[PDB]
Amino acid sequence: SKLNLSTEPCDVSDIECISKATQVFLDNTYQGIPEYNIKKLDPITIPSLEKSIEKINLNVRYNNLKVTGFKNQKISHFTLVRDTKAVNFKTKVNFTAEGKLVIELPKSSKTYTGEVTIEASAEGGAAYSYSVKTDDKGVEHYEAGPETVSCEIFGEPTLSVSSTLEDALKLDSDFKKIFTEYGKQLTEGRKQTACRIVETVYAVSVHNIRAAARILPKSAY
Ligand SMILES: *[C@@H]1O[C@H](CO)[C@@H](O)[C@H](O)[C@H]1NC(C)=O
Repeated sequence: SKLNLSTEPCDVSDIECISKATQVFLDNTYQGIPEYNIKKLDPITIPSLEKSIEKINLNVRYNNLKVTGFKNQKISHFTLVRDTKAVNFKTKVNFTAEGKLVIELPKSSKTYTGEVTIEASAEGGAAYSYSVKTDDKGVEHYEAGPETVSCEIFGEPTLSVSSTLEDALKLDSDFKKIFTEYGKQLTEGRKQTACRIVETVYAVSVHNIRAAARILPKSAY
């Protein structure tokens, strides 16, 4: 004993332990473990994110967004309320989302498609509670319930486009009319989109904790 640095399962009031077990898990599962219903988190591809601001007459659609950086996410807060087994934790993350942008200008019947890269620094949070459930036939497991995700962005995301796509947009009068009169709100849109990426990926990562809690007994508590 005297010098035991052996890790062992956490006591329910042992918060920095459970926080740390949450971190070890994230760090060793971001590649995915499909054998146990654990999804990849870095890289993670978001297939589609369509969006339409009316009647500023513009549709913007991000396609096949490859998101990287979540492997590096670091827990910044971790609450566990023993009465409800209610969990709340936040991580800090810097990600890059890389894919295709489609800009449609419906009143002109035009479309442009080029490469896009978004980068943000954020802090996202997840809140949910555990129930212990049957759960099949004598095996009892923790069951994480539906979560709420928060999103805070630090600074302003950088949005970056191919230079051919910049040129095409600069040279389009319908788009320029919008950028000139509504530049503000487009810039808004960019922060909404960062929070959408964050929401999407944090739901996956809680899916993963949820999937792990189903397999385990878990006197890994
Ligand atoms: C997160 O991104 C920001 C730059 O916007 C900076 O704090 C740092 O390079 C990143 N964090 C870490 C731990 O690298």
